[PDB]
Amino acid sequence: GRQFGHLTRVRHVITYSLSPFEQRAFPHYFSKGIPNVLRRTRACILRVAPPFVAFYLVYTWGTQEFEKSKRKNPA
Amino acid sequence: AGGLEHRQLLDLAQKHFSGLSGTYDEDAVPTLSPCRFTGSQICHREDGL
Repeated sequence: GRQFGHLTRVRHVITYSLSPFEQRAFPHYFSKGIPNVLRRTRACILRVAPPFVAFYLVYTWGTQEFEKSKRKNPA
Repeated sequence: AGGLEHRQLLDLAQKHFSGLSGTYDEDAVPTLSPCRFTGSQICHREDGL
């Protein structure tokens, strides 16, 4: 297990932090959050969606075909 | 502070500081506004030190 003070080397980097009792826990939750969700959805929709759309079409066709095959045809 | 009479310091004051403006501007008297304290943190990481 590693420990702080032995992780890596860093130089010339300043970090400004504010106390949690000094700031909001939900700053602009909807006024800023909803735009960010839409940005992230657009960036990944084309990678995630087409596979499951392909599943949905194969699912419905296979179920429709299985239903029709079980119904008899006139001789 | 030291070896000196308070009388002579006052004489030297009226002698060399009477020529000083004791009349402030009409509304340009500076007033110190209270300074907001902020619970916060600043970390200048510099491992070369």
